[PDB]
Amino acid sequence: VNFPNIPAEGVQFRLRARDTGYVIYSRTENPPLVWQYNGPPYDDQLFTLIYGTGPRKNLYAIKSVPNGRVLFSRTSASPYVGNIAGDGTYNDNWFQFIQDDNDPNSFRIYDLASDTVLYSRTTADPKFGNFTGAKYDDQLWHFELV
Amino acid sequence: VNFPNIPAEGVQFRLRARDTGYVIYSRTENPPLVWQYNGPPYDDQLFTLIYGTGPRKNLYAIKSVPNGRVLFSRTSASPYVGNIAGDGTYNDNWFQFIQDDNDPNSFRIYDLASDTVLYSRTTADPKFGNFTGAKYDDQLWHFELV
Ligand SMILES: CC(=O)N[C@@H]1[C@@H](O[C@@H]2O[C@H](CO)[C@H](O)[C@H](O)[C@H]2O)[C@@H](O)[C@@H](CO)O[C@@H]1O
Ligand SMILES: CC(=O)N[C@@H]1[C@@H](O[C@@H]2O[C@H](CO)[C@H](O)[C@H](O)[C@H]2O)[C@@H](O)[C@@H](CO)O[C@@H]1O
Ligand SMILES: CC(=O)N[C@@H]1[C@@H](O[C@@H]2O[C@H](CO)[C@H](O)[C@H](O)[C@H]2O)[C@@H](O)[C@@H](CO)O[C@@H]1O
Ligand SMILES: CC(=O)N[C@@H]1[C@@H](O[C@@H]2O[C@H](CO)[C@H](O)[C@H](O)[C@H]2O)[C@@H](O)[C@@H](CO)O[C@@H]1O
Repeated sequence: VNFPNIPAEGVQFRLRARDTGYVIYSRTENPPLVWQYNGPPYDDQLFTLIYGTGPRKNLYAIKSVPNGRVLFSRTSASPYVGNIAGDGTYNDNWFQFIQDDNDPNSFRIYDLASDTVLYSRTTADPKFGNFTGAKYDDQLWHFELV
Repeated sequence: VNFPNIPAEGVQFRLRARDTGYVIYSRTENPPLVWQYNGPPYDDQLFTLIYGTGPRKNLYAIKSVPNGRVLFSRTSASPYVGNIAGDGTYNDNWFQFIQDDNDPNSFRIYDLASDTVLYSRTTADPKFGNFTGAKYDDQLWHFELV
């Protein structure tokens, strides 16, 4: 089931992991360019959605506020999660927000092109990334409105 | 996770529900045109897949062998599950086969356009149709190669 409370198109938000409490950031310099972060609020943690239409209905591009790049999540090449210019030129720029089966207030950030979800954990490296496999709680996110 | 054993493009199969053992048929006259059936093998139960590319990567159109029409699954008008000519002209002609998280040998027939899955049951009317909601066993299918 698609997450029923997706931010209106163009509205700004942070993406905060339910369990770790870390947020996603997206910047243009100093790798990792897209990763999780535990610390103060900065602009590179702010995103907006472009709503998919036609074949991309129910998918969304996740655009960085300060730099305008959109997120990607892929299994083809490192870095697996990153950013790129444009408004969703590539199929791996398109995400589905899938509500959790048990917790109605959290969702997985799912990528149809790569069949992956994003995760945030405090255990093994890489502590942030994408994953094709079983459902774990570390894959659960909130939209944090600003 | 996408079902790991999806039939190769053009390969013929029946879609059989894991639990009911019923199959999907797709005919050109007499509503319901697409429904479930318990009985001998007949040609309007035979399908092939058209593989999606680009924005339809990991999606598939389900095409009738005898009549060439593809399935659709929608929530906007009746019938909700039906068929239409072409090779997947419309967005709701495109399906994802999502492996069950508990039973790796079955999958859901998921529609991205309508956020629904197909089900087959012996309980309440309508006994076949589409559904947006919790994961249930009557939503689980097999590819039955012929
Ligand atoms: C101080 C420092 O090196 N922190 C690292 C992070 O870098 C910070 O990330 C935030 C994200 O909003 C912002 O871009 C800051 O300018 C930047 O210094 C980051 O690189 C992480 C990666 O795991 O490590 C430290 O936390
Ligand atoms: C054509 C090419 O090699 N471009 C590289 C980029 O690769 C594209 O990245 C997008 C991201 O949405 C998508 O994965 C495409 O399939 C892929 O070809 C990219 O990797 C950048 C830096 O990440 O380098 C090249 O520009
Ligand atoms: C088996 C294994 O280590 N696989 C790696 C992934 O780890 C899994 O990640 C999920 C994320 O939801 C969860 O934390 C599991 O417990 C863990 O096994 C992951 O690190 C990816 C990153 O690319 O690599 C392997 O697939
Ligand atoms: C109340 C009702 O009609 N719910 C339907 C669902 O029924 C569930 O079925 C599963 C087995 O699949 C199990 O027996 C549950 O106890 C039962 O509630 C189910 O048929 C779905 C369709 O997948 O929708 C119905 O509404």
